[PDB]
Amino acid sequence: VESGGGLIQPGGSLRLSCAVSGFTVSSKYMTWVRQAPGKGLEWVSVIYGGGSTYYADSVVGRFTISRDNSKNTLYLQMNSLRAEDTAVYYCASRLGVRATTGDLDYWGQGTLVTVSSASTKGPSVFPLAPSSKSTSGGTAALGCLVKDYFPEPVTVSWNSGALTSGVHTFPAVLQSSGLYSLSSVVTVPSSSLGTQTYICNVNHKPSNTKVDKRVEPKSC
Amino acid sequence: DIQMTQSPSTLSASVGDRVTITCRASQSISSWLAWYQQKPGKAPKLLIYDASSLESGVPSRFSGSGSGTEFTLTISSLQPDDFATYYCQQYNTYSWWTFGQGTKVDIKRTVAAPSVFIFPPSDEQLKSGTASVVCLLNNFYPREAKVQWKVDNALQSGNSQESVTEQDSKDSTYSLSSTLTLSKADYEKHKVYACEVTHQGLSSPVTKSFNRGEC
Repeated sequence: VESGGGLIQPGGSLRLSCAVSGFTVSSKYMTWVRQAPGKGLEWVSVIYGGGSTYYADSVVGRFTISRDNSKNTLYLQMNSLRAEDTAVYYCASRLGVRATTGDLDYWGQGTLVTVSSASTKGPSVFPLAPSSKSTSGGTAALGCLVKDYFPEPVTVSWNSGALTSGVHTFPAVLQSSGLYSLSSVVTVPSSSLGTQTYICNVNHKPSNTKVDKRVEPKSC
Repeated sequence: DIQMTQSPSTLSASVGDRVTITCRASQSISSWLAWYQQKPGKAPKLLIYDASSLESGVPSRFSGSGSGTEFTLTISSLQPDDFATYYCQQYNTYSWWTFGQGTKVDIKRTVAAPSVFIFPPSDEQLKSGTASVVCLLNNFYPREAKVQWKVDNALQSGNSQESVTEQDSKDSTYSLSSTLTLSKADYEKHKVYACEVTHQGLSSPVTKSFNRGEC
């Protein structure tokens, strides 16, 4: 599995490694392909069996691909990293020997790189209160906004796990601030809003944050 | 660079369907094109290369055709294992390979407009110096949905982010939350906060809004 990834501040450097067992790295072309969370595949760089190297515009001048045949390992030196380089990075190659130049039938497991200046920070847990604005056919929506935390992950439950159906805890988003945010919502019968309380439980182990937030209904 | 444009963005399908995805190149590339399959959290897998050659061990229900700029990937009878995202890739040039934006093949159901709800910031958050507004789109199909934020009629560009759930294993819908984030100070300077939603199940775009002071 690729390694050398992980967390790094903007302007910083990382060095990915892709150690391979099943074939020699130097008899083949090898490539790096990255994928931002929620996004598609972006080809990053290639090293051909003959030693030539090529780079996508977006990384040229910052990244260097290389291999050490002694250790049977491919590398990607990543310098001057920016937030937009946040992605899962895969090494890839082709094991079938054929006259073709560019298809990829071997892919590593992938390794996450996150580019953020953020330090560890516990979330603020804000209520998303039900009201007329969030009721429809006798069902009301409510939730919790779990904002500005770092790093991942957080866990969210409702009523300490007694309430699971109707719950949608959305994937977190890395904000332009370098902090994460997510929401968790649940739809319940509006007739229940006055007669029963809804609490979201947010745990963020890195910061030792454990918050229970009551989500009171609005009377408008 | 060569831009690869796939369509559709999501292909609705059922087990047994004959499914065809298209991929268009912005420059001619002969047959130098490959198709990949990818499931969430997993690495891609090669299906077809040189437009029409099967990677060995890939089921023969997968086929591809085209050469030049228009290419198709066909699954002749979709299997449960085939619900996934599919990417095309060109390697016409040694110097720069590019992928399409992907086509998600998901579980077909009837069209469902979202229920759209909007949540003003909590008074709680307002004391921290920031104000976030959330727009929830609940239980919609197909996946394509557009959220636009306006503050006193001004289009907001750069202070919002979106998150979507996986297809619901039970009702087969998606849900989406968008968060608009402003300073406390400018939040208290404006009045109307509006989430405009565009979705095929709506006859026209829907706007959910509130005035800051009211509830």
